[PDB]
Amino acid sequence: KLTRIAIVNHDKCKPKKCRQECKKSCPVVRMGKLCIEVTPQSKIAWISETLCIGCGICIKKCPFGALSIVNLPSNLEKETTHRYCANAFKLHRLPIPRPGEVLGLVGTNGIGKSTALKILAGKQKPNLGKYDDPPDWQEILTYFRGSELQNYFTKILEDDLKAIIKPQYVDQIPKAAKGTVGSILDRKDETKTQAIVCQQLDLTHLKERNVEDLSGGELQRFACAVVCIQKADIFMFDEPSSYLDVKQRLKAAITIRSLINPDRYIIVVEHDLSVLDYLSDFICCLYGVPSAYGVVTMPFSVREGINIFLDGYVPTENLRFRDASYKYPGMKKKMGEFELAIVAGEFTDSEIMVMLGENGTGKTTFIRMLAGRLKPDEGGEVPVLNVSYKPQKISPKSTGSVRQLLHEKIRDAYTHPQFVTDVMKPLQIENIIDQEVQTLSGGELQRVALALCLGKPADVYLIDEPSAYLDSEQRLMAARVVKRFILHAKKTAFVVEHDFIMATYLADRVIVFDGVPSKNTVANSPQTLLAGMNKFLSQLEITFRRDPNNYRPRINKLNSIKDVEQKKSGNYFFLD
Amino acid sequence: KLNISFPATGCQKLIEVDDERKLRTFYEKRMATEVAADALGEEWKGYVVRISGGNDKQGFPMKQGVLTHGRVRLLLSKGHSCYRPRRTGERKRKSVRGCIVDANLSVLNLVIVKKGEKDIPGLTDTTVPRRLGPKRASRIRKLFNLSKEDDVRQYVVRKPLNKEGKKPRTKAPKIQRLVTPRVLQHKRRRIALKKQRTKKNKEEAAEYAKLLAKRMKEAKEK
Amino acid sequence: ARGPKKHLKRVAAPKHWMLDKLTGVFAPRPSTGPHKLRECLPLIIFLRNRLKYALTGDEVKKICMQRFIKIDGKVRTDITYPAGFMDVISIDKTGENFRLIYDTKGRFAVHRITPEEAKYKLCKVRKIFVGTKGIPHLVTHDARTIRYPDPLIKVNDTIQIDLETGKITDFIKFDTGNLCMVTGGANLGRIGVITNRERHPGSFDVVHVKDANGNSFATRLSNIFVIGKGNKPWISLPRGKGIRLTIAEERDKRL
Amino acid sequence: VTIRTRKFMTNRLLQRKQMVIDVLHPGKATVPKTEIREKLAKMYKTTPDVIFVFGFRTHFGGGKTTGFGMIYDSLDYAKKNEPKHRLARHGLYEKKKTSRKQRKERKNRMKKVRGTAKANVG
RNA sequence: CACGCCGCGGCGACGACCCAUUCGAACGUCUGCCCUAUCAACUUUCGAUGGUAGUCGCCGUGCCUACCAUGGUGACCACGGGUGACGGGGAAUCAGGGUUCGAUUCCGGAGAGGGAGCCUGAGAAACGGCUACCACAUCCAAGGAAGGCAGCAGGCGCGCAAAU
RNA sequence: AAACUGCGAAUGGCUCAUUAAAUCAGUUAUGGUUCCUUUGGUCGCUCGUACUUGGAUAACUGUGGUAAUUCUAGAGCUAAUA
Ligand SMILES: Nc1ncnc2c1ncn2[C@@H]1O[C@H](COP(=O)(O)OP(=O)(O)OP(=O)(O)O)[C@@H](O)[C@H]1O
Ligand SMILES: Nc1ncnc2c1ncn2[C@@H]1O[C@H](COP(=O)(O)OP(=O)(O)O)[C@@H](O)[C@H]1O
Ligand code: SF4
Ligand code: SF4
Ligand SMILES: [Mg+2]
Ligand SMILES: [Mg+2]
Repeated sequence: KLTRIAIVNHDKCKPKKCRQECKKSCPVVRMGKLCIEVTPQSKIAWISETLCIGCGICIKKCPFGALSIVNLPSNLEKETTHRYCANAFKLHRLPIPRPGEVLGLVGTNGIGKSTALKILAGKQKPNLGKYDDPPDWQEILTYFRGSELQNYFTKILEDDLKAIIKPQYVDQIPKAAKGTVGSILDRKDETKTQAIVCQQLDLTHLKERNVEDLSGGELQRFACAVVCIQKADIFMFDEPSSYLDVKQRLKAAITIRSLINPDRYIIVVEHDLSVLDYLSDFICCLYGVPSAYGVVTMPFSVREGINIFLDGYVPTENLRFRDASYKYPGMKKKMGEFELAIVAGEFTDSEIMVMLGENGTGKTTFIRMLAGRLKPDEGGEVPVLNVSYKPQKISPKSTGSVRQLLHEKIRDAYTHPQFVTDVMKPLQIENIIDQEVQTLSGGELQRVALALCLGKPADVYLIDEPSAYLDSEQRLMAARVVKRFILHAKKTAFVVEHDFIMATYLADRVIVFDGVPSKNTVANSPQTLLAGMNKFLSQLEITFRRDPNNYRPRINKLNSIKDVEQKKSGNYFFLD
Repeated sequence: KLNISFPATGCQKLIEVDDERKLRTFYEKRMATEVAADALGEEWKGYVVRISGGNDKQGFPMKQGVLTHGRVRLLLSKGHSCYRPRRTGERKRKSVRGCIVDANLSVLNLVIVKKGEKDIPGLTDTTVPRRLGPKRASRIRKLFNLSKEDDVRQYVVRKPLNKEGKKPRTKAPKIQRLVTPRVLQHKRRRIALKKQRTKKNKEEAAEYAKLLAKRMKEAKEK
Repeated sequence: ARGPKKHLKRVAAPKHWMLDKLTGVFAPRPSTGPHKLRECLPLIIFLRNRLKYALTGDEVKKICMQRFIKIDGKVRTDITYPAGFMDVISIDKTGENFRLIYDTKGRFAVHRITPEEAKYKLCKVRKIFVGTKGIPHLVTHDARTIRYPDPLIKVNDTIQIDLETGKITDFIKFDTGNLCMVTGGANLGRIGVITNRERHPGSFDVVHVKDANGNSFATRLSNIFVIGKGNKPWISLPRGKGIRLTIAEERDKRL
Repeated sequence: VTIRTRKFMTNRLLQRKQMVIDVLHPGKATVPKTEIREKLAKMYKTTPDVIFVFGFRTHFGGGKTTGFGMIYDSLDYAKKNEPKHRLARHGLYEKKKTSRKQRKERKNRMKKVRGTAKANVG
């Protein structure tokens, strides 16, 4: 049974004129435990959130009716679809797929959004919340009885609707993929189109490098190609804006809608949600306590389902799930294919540097030569002291738990206090410190690897890509983590980002990577935040815009009334 | 912007006209008045162009009768512009812009009234021949200047149609309002039914007049 | 209801169509036609339930669009066309002819007529008026409008028409002493010779009949259809010949 | 094993013969309709796939089975007059499966466009 | 469509001024409705009853306008109020009498959130039509756009109480 | 295929909120009115280019606006039981 909570709005609740009938009618007040505390000298009633029993007595006893009853989510075990193990995560509901349109799934991380894909694609038979004695496919098809899906799963069981997924963990694919991009992509096409899939995804300039050659941006866009040529009907796109810049995110969004025949089944799952208005037609939402249970809501429309989620209150249920709305010279590397000619630029202490790049522009080569590796030109600065370095792709190899790995292999004599209250307590790795690092998903893997790179003392922090594999909620948490750490440690740091809202917030100083994308590159002298974004967004020819109330960066339509009047003045984003 | 159309050859082009001192002969004149188009360039010397409508800054169309710079809401119907009804008799209230031109349009559609001396590089170098030529009897005999004993069926305009992978063919429209013997047979049938109907009327009138005199013999005998 | 109705449920149908309760929710509504809605047989009932030439409702349509069935010598493509009370339903592929005649229980019978007999029918003349430079008209009970009648014909008479032409061959005058059939109310289907008419100003007139058995009844004047002259019927009759036997003699005849 | 045919109507309008089958099979299961078609086609001097049977209900107790059967004049009158599910029971016919809900979504999506676009909006 | 006869033609689908009758609809007659007097007097010359002449309507008429008459209903319960009141065919009890129930699959009425006002049409005061006002709500580039499950399923909420 | 045209969308469905001589029921009337459709009547009754007449607009082609709709604007064609 859902927990119900009494909810007061601020308007039409003027407490001086209506004689405080809500407090005097409540049963919990009439023992003396104060769920309601009002006075006639006040501006609002305050109903307590853990002392309300949710019994609905206070609602009818109000003169200017302002009091609503609102569900708060709980463990329900009502129409459970799949539970993974003993004392483990429980996926309650199944999403409904639809022909010929795109389905988006937004929410938090660790809530079950990839597990929903594996059940709808034939990759799992769910055990219906019963892990000892799993029911088999006959009795699964009598539990979705009276729904559409016991026809749809019958198409899965005889393979009348073929299901191919794009994997969430995109960095690990060349371990089962050997050779060249020309051979491994083109032997498995099974439709010889070969013409739109590269030009919509900016490819055939990467086709004689190896599959092991690519950095994480180009590693991502290869996998979007390998699902799209294939002949099937059911496609699931796991986090397709991971490791990508904004210009390639729109091209990935357009090609997903080029996979629509009206008989094809496309659902996607996003955490970026500024191309989601250009990417999907209907959006389901996943609430719950993270990794204890997750439930799928009903599908809402594109513009509708976002603004429902950003307030965090679902209107088709009455459920509320959230109340919150010093000098280095320039050099040439050429690894094997193309050079990056850095222009010699200045450098500071106790300031922040943000790399603004493209898919193959040289960000993960410039963060290596600051650690003193791969230096074929004479000169280039060596730092005096040891350096912290985060890798792009963390393929971990460890022993046992993270309490051996974090707490007794780096700073065994700890730096708490003060280490944990400033850094570790918002980063929330004390809950997952019991679990081993080898079973981890990509959200916790990225979150645990930052803890060492902040936890190491060094002079220059090489930090790259914190906005991979995380949700939208803990991406502004990382910003106050890094801003309050290095400007109170008085050291400086290299931060490397793809996301627009993260890179705008921190940046003291800006390093721009100009030139032709992935064929000849130049890293410019360090510019300011105002001209640095407004030059770089003139290289995208893409203009951003704040939604005025939840501060969300939204992208203008390409030739529009807002876009050409912003590209005229060159303010590609106001107040950077 | 300007959407310039040439009605004589049927080609149109879309240009970006960016300075607004260039456009001062366009402003404060209503729709469907010819303007002196010498002033937005050097290639327009004898061409005068007709202002045949356009769209708002926000995309709503302009109507001829509406007389302001700004926007109104009008109750449109079947036969009106800027409207297409769903049902017979549906009326919806829509927002349009006036017929007055000002600088706050997004497109100003222009139709060249009379050709000047020069050539404009997309409009006056090519013609498209008008597809789907005339189908009635008199538009053929009026176009090709035929006479009272002349045969309409021999001068119909043919469509040559060629396709890669198909055998070539010539295809002609079905001529309507053409007096074939089927039409004359139908008229002869209708005049025959007139003949049968009046034949019926007068034979039943004589038959009933005979029967009524025979009955009034029987009724006068009391 | 903001207009005309187009459907008719099964339990609100006439009782004399003898429908089931569980075959479906709806009954066929008769089309607008010559005959009234409570007093007619559609063709889909007459071919599906009485004669069993077609089992389901699509096969009655497959019969009728092949131009097989004649109603009064005219080819009828509507499957819900109303017919009743000496419409001559004629099927020429099998050479049968049917005349719709009430049997004495009050139901439309399958009653077969001779192929020489199916060139005429009888019609009760309901309205006599003049028009349009003195043309006398005549309106039958199946709404045939005939110009130039015999000038002795008056209301509530029976004429006999030729089914090829539409013209009056001879007529019967309404009297005592003519044989009669009821198209009517509680005494529907009984055949007897007329003994009386009580004439009331302003209301329905009651006509007393005496049967071939001698038991007597009376009905309203709008329910009396004269079959023949004298005690001679002009049509083929059903096999009971209109004598209502009681439930005792009907059980004894079924014994 | 034993076919008896109850009330027989030869039907010159739809070109068939109409009868009610009695099947006595006192030691066996309900006999297949193919064997009934072979026995009745051996009975009525005709070929076995111009005759169509349906609706056989086995009575309570192991006794007779009673249903309908109709014997057509030729196969072309069968392809005109017989219902398409009853021809599709014989392999003479097959329906294209979408069947009802994808057609309805394609009907409500082809209302949103105009012109030649209704063909290239699926 | 059928095809010709020595000009003249057969069989049809479609069409309409009109008349008939066919589905009806609309307005009327006589008689019948549960509780209350702590509702015995009501109705008004701006319509309450009637007369004349019109307007209007599809037609009859205070339906409405002008002028004139002072009427109309009432303990045989008007008028006012209540109703967890849609009306009827019917239902459960039942010796005869009664008493109570009927939202509910058939008929008849009414309404599509509250009220209005209209377009087309033979037929509407239509809401799987439109125009506003009130009320509540969705998207927005804050310039604007679109709304109506008391249709089938479904979720919210209220609940003792109702399905894929 | 599309679009023009014609017809249907006023029946069916759902619920019972208003309504206590109102609804409704049996009864009687339209001699005080309308009626798409079907079915029969009528359609050389009239004493005054015709071997067939005119103008367009859709589908289509072509240029675009708007963030946004089953929004539609300009240019060029061609029909009718419009
Ligand atoms: N082992 C290798 N052999 C040959 N070429 C390589 C190899 N490794 C990298 N490259 C090339 O050098 C370039 C280096 O890529 P870079 O590190 O700039 O990408 P990135 O900055 O990580 O991209 P993003 O940051 O968008 O994920 C790539 O374009 C790649 O083609
Ligand atoms: N085999 C398993 N054992 C334990 N937990 C599992 C297993 N499979 C899935 N889970 C849990 O299910 C959740 C799935 O998360 P995920 O689908 O990655 O969400 P998202 O992709 O939206 O971040 C995780 O929190 C994980 O703990
Ligand atoms: S909720 Fe109660 S206390 Fe608050 S304003 Fe209303 S009546 Fe007063
Ligand atoms: S829900 Fe219950 S406890 Fe909470 S305010 Fe209302 S009456 Fe009080
Ligand atoms: Mg995922
Ligand atoms: Mg990278």
